[PDB]
Amino acid sequence: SKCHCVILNDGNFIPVLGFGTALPLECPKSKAKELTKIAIDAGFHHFDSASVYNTEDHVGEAIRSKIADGTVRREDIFYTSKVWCTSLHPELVRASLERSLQKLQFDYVDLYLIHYPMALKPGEENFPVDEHGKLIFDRVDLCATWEAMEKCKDAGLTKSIGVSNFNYRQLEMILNKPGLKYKPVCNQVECHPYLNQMKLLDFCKSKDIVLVAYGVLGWVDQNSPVLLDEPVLGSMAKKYNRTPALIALRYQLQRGIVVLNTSLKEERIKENMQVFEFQLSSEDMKVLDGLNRNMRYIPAAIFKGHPNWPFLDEY
Repeated sequence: SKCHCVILNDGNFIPVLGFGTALPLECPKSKAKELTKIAIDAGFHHFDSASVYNTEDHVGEAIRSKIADGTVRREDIFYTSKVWCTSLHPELVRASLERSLQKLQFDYVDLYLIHYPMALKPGEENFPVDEHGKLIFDRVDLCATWEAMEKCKDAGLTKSIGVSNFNYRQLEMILNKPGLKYKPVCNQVECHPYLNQMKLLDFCKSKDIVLVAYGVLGWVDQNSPVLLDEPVLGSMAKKYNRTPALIALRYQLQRGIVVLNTSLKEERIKENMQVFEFQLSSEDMKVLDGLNRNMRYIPAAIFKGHPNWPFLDEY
């Protein structure tokens, strides 16, 4: 339990820097094993996975390996999973979490999220499509998923519950539910200097909810200027002799935001702990606040026509 940590509203602690375990589609899923071992040797305790990545076997094998040989204990690991759009029906939530625990060979996850606020046809295929390649959308009472999330916590299957990719109104719906037992501890969303999420952040904090960031570092499209090509991150990196990456990471930390980051490169994975080594100044923080340009690199476009698509409201 030794940590660079913030407390969540149910009294559990999460490491403020975590390792994402979704892979490039061109990687063998086994790559998440190797990367997890590397991230563990680098000093990472927080691992972020979901049913849908198809990486949870490999990550658990990585972690169990490093428990066996005594690098870490289970209690030193903060592990996150998420229920996928296809299992949001209340009966389907715990069944999917129990499956995940089978794949990991765990007793529990530390955190369990609703991945999106959008249901798809059950069950086995993660992207159920019809004749013309369009997702088959489903209906569910999210308040009922939540109740089901809530029972998973009571059963000891997960230590905390939260959500991901909710807008503030979808968050509201949960918080105003009659008979609510547990608030989401977090809302995990895309967050970076180009999409700094200040209004959602401000709303979460007002409701005792932690913001957890991903997409933290952001042919014509592919090769046009990128988030880390950003001139101000470039100069602040040199001004600090850190990387542009490490500026954007530290930006988030000084804002009380939990950061997830990933990389295929070990040297890259190790550099993340540098985020603990320096500090940005009040003025650099305010300059960095000025980069916000409503740039959403991860809009989930195939879901765009779903009634519950989170990315329409302002925040």
